[PDB]
Amino acid sequence: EMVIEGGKDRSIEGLCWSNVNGESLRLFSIGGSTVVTEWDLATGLPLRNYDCNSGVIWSISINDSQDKLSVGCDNGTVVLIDISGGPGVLEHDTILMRQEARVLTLAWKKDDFVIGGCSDGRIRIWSAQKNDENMGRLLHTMKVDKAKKESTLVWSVIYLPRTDQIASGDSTGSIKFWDFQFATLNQSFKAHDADVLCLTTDTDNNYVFSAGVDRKIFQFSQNTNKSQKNNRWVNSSNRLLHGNDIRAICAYQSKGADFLVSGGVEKTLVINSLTSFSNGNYRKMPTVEPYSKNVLVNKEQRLVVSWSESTVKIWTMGNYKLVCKLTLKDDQNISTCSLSPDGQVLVVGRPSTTKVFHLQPVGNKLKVTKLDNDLLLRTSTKLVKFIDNSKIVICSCEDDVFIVDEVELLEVTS
Amino acid sequence: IKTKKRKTLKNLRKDSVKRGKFRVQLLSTTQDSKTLPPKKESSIIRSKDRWLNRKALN
Amino acid sequence: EGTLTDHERKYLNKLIKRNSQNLRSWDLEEEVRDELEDIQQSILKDTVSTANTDRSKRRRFKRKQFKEDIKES
Amino acid sequence: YVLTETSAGYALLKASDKKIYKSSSLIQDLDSSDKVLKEFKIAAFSKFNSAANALEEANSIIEGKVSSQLEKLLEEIKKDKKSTLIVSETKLANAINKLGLNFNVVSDAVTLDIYRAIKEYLPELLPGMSDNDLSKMSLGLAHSIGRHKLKF
Amino acid sequence: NPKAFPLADAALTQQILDVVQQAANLRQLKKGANEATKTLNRGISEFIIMAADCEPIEILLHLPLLCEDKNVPYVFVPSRVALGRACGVSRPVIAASITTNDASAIKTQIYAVKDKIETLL
Amino acid sequence: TQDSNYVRTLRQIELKKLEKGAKQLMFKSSGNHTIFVDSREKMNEFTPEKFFNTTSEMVNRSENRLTKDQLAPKESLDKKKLKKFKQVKQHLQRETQLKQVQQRMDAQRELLKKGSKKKIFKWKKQRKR
Amino acid sequence: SLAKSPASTIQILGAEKALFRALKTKHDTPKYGLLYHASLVGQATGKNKGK
Amino acid sequence: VVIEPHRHAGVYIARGKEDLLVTKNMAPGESVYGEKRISVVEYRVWNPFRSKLAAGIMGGLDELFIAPGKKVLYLGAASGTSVSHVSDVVGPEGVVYAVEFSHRPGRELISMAKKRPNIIPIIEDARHPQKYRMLIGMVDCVFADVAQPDQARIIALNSHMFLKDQGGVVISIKANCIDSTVDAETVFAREVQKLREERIKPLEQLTLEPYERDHCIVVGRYMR
Amino acid sequence: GGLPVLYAQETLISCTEHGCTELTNVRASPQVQNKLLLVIGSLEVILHSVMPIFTFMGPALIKNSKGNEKEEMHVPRHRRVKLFSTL
Repeated sequence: EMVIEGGKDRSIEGLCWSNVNGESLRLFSIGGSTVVTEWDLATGLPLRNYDCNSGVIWSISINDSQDKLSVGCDNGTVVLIDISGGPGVLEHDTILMRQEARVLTLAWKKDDFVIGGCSDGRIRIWSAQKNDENMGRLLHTMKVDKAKKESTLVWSVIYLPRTDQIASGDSTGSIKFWDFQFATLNQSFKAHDADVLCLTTDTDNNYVFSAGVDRKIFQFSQNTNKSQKNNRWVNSSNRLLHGNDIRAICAYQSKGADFLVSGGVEKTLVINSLTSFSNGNYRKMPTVEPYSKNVLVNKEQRLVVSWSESTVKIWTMGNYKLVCKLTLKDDQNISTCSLSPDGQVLVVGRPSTTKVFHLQPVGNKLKVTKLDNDLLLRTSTKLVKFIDNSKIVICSCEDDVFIVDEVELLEVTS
Repeated sequence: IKTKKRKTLKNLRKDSVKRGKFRVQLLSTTQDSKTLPPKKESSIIRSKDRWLNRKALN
Repeated sequence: EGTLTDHERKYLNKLIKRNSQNLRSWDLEEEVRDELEDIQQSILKDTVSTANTDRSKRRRFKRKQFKEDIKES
Repeated sequence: YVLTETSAGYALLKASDKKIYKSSSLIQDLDSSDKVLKEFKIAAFSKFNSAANALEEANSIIEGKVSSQLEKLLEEIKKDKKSTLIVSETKLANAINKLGLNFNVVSDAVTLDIYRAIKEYLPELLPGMSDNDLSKMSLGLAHSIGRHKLKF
Repeated sequence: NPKAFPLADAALTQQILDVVQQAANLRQLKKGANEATKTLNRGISEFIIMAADCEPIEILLHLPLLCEDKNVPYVFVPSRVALGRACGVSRPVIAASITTNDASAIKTQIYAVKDKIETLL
Repeated sequence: TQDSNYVRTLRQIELKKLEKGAKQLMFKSSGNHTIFVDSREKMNEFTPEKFFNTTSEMVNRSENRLTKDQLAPKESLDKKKLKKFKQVKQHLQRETQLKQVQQRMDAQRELLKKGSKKKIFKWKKQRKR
Repeated sequence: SLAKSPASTIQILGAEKALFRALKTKHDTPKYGLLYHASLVGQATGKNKGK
Repeated sequence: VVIEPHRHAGVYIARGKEDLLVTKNMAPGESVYGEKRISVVEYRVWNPFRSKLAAGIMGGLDELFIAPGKKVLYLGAASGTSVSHVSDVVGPEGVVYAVEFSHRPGRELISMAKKRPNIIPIIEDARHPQKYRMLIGMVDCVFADVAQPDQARIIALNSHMFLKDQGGVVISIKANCIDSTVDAETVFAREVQKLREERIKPLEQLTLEPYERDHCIVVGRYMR
Repeated sequence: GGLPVLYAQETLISCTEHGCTELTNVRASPQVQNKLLLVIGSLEVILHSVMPIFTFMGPALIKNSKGNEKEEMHVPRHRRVKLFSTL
């Protein structure tokens, strides 16, 4: 349904949800650099962009009961950020004890212990609990097994609450199941063949699904009663599903739904049945289900407009000729870009600044002439749809509707 | 007609260079970096992508 | 507010030139300021030794380059 | 009307301005008072300056730096029984402590704007004391209970 | 032990006690609290390690003040008998300063430890 | 001839004299400076020295740069300033020389304490009981 | 700024002029200084007051 | 032996046998951390090496908001040694609001502000202007030397609760106390992006190189 | 006080009895009524002379705006009464 697109030269390598009981669901995502961007879920705009005080952010992990948040910087720090007071509010609470490793992945246990795997090999366990004498201090630096020809670095670590363990996955494939109290290795697996990049579990931790860079997603189990009497994990099932990679995974359960969703560097989205991983009928998603469309056509001049990111390309039919290609540098994150019922007026949308050109076809190339519409350039546009050949309608990012070259609507209950 | 186009594009898109002894950086419009907050730190995300396209794996 | 600049321009330019020549003559010497600058540079380099801090920051930057470069040793 | 409990000189002092509630505080910097407009709009209500003594200084320090249940603050609070309306505080903890006896305390993000507006033009009109007298009485309280309650 | 500000973790405690073992091997440290303050005043100390295990902690935390005046790195360790057995003396020492010699054979591990100490403030 | 016990006190005398001579010395600033301006018409024409509202000759100095409203015994100064800098540098080479003398003399005194030693100068690792 | 001082200078805090002339000539530095008028180094006898 | 005025009203340069930065006296007859006095009326020198505002001054600012009649807040007040000369250049009819959290230097601050009646010291943290409210009103500049890494949040909160409009913000940031292993110009770019996001309009910055390594002074106006 | 704020608001709404006002004013309400009279004269000659004779016997902005209203406003006798009541 909803796309929130940021334009040229910005990424996201981590995000998480916050849903306290009774208030608005919020996304906290990262960019490439040192800001937790708290997005709105109203109209696709970042309502807060907390520049975190330390380093360059590498991973978020929300806390249970959703009042605290952990980010892991690159100088070595792990920063706790308090988020309480509904939306818009973000305050730095504390940074925990520094070290000299690029902190790669974080996960809470409860409101108390933050487990963080770091780029030396070691996974460390900081404590951060109110009213207790060791706040901000770590407790243990458990150490994963290294390799000589390559810097081994743990890419992910999650907590397992039923059997009080932490699962770690690293850059030798060695998925290791550490015990939490007494802080050492319960068991190990050299199951994978290359860098393990993510993993997850279910709500009562009978399963751990790991997935790496050689795309072999496999599922360790603890299902039988004697295996949970021993609380020991087996290397139960394997599955290859992908073409190139996995770079993230997630799982969900209910009493009517239970499935795993994974994705990698081939751009699709693969869904398996969770509790029946060896049995389940998986499903591949198509790489584009363009419910916000990206290419428009028009029957004057038999032409097709195709707008990529911050770039449009127009051609026409007859063979054909790739007529013209425009790039825009003030426009960064593209949106709907609709043409007139004439080969003249092209409106290109961006939720900050949206522009209009008119088009002189001089034959084998076009000529594009910008025209200043400043009410348009200062409003925010989600849909531009061309009522008549000169005047257009515009939706708003604030639930209004106007006419360019005014409109009312009725309210709706909440 | 060969490189004057990208040269004048560079000399309009870059920030200013040291006049005299000291330098001067510009300051962008605040109504640009308010809907897409960071810039991706290329010098470390190229590091993570280099590690994932390591030569040790193939 | 007026800035008449007919006699005021000449008087202000002459007074500014004389006072700027006085304040520039208060300084030592443009030729002899090569030895004093070298002595100050050596005294700073042996008193405020920040080369150790620079090498320490260089080591702290070299220890976090993820080492796809072989650690063969 | 206006209910802003500015503790500036030696104890509490209520602000009787010529405007409306936190919506008018959201219009306050929109009007951009900043001047003789603010100096004519604001006016005093009641300043409960007990003494410049160490005891009154320590009691008002405990009030404005902890749970603000001091006797002078409660006595200035029990002097507006006509509506038991919404007041504008500064600190969240002092606002929560003031919201415990028959009022409606509030402090949100434009309270600091009206507090800037009255810290600029406070000693001109509201207490009547001279600016140098407040600049020295603040030094006295700062050395007395700014030090000795916190430093040992 | 609330006034014991920064005290090291397990792995950092282990690596600084191995580097103080190598320092006692090479005879490049001065041990004891009063000797530590002597070498701090005459300004030779690379860094200071101090044991947060003595019955006053104020027997040692007087050298943090001039250590902060002279910007030297300093760090606590939770065991004075560990300091003693790692420094090479049959009695439990309290503090140990490592003196400065750029022509050592342990210069690089001393400096890596010094960065790991000055990073946690 | 003398001692570590003498040379230490001499070096401390001289080190304190050096640091409170550098307390009265003054050094020239350096390194950079950066002015932040709104984007266009300050990139088109660069910012000159005249942003400072001063004269054009008196901007290279990192010290006092008098503006126009505030702007509107010949060899002895330079020879005493260079002699004072020469004196501080002479103090500094005296510091380094006394440091290396105390270094070698303290090593020569330390070599005769005890220890199962061997010239490679390292000690047998056994703790002094 | 007395607590930030070692045991050796708390020992010899008094007789510093005999200390420094003994250092800058070749003699032997003193050992009591200002603590000599305390109640215990008078109780000791011999060089036991030095120890 | 000859006093010559500086760009800012309150700070002079002593020329003569040697040239050095110098400022006037509020408490006559006595030094406060061991520095030289020059009496030609007495003045007290103040070196760039153990201060940061002084090394910024000898680097050369453009429009410094330290004024000899206006009020200046110092946050991150070290144990004397900078607030003395800030008090001197503010002068008698002004005031300098020193504030400092850690109360082992609090004894030095209390004892020195007893001697000069132009400082007022506050011992609460630099993070709670709600706490050290009730005693400050509408300062005319703020100057920070906080070493804690959330410098922008600290000076932002203290400024827009305390600093009036078109009030100066001058900060001494240090690279390593906020973000080590990344270079100085990169971390100053990051800090000035944080500042401009907190709408303190940054005029100018410099790195104050040969007096003290790897810091920066950022000056700017506050635009509410 | 509230009627003075009402008078200032009504004057601002018009721009968007002075003898009785001065009589009840002299018989912070005084400064508010003075500023209200100054605003009413800003946005009336013999009443202004009686108001000068009453207001000379009694802040800063009210006196400055009364000076503005007086300069907006025989003249030797009015200036003599004003200066003699000031001195």
